[PDB]
Order: sequence, then structure tokens, then C-alpha cells
Amino acid sequence: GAASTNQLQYLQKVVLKDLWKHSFSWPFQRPVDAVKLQLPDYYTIIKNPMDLNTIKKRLENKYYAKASECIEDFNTMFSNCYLYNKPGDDIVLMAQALEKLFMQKLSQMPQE
Repeated sequence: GAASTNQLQYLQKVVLKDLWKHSFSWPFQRPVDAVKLQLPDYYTIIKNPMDLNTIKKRLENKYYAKASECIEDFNTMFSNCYLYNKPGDDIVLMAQALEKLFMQKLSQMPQE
């Protein structure tokens, strides 16, 4: 698009796709529905919420001027999970496995 054109493509076609395909991705695919999940404090504690669909649509809409802004959103998805929940929680173990895959794919991203 503009800055980091091949890198934004990689984030969309490799990183996002491979995280989505991962079997643990489903709790991270859409914004947390705090009414349906009965979590009235979720959006009190998490002020920068992020999910894979928001990243997907942002990439589709060319929202990111550079790849680092998209990487920030991926990292925020994980950090929000560890902030809201506790060690040993099922959602935290799922996030950790996804984050390990994310770090592999990010490490393989070709330079600009």
C-alpha cells in the first residue's frame, strides 16, 4: 500500500491467516461479547480491545500506514488476554499457544 507494502501483505496473507487457521483461535476471532459472556468488567479493564476480525478488516481497508501499527494490534490482543485473566486460565493457555505461533511467523517476516 504505502509504507511496508510487502510486510503488510505478509501480515495479512501469512500471519493473520495462520493464526486464524490455528484451532485455538476461535475465542480471539471476534470482539469479546461482554453481555453474552456475562463479563461486566471486561471493557472497564480493557480500554484497547483487539481481536482477529478487527485486524482482518483493518488490513482489508488499508487502515495501517505501516506494518508496525499492525504488529502493535497483534501484540495488544495477547497482552489484553494476560491482563484481564489469570495464569493457568484456559483462555490464557490458548493465547500462549497462539502467541508462540505468532512469534514464529513474525520472526520469518522478510524485511522491507
